[PDB]
Amino acid sequence: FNFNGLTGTGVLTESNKKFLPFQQFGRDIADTTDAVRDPQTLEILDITP
Amino acid sequence: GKIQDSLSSTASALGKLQNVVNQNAQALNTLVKQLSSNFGAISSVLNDI
Ligand SMILES: *[C@@H]1O[C@H](CO)[C@@H](O)[C@H](O)[C@H]1NC(C)=O
Repeated sequence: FNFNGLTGTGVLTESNKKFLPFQQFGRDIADTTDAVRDPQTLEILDITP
Repeated sequence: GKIQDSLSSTASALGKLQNVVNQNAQALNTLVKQLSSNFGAISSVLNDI
């Protein structure tokens, strides 16, 4: 997956966690790239390798 | 009866085990948190560079 800034390998699934319209990228207490907002369709996706 | 009441009520007396667990967890956290360090480079992501 290459979401406009991020090369990597992971399973892309649908998420249910609420996102602020200003917030796109998500982190964790283990500060890893968890969620992402697709540009074409404003949809929130979780990444899990 | 007294000892079972004491174990039911007071929770700090088990710390002898509890501390152990905490210690282990702490280490792992730091290790993971060590990934987000520049170490003098330009970024903390191998894919980025
Ligand atoms: C981008 O273009 C496609 C095709 O014209 C369109 O379906 C899509 O809605 C556009 N993106 C946005 C955010 O409107």
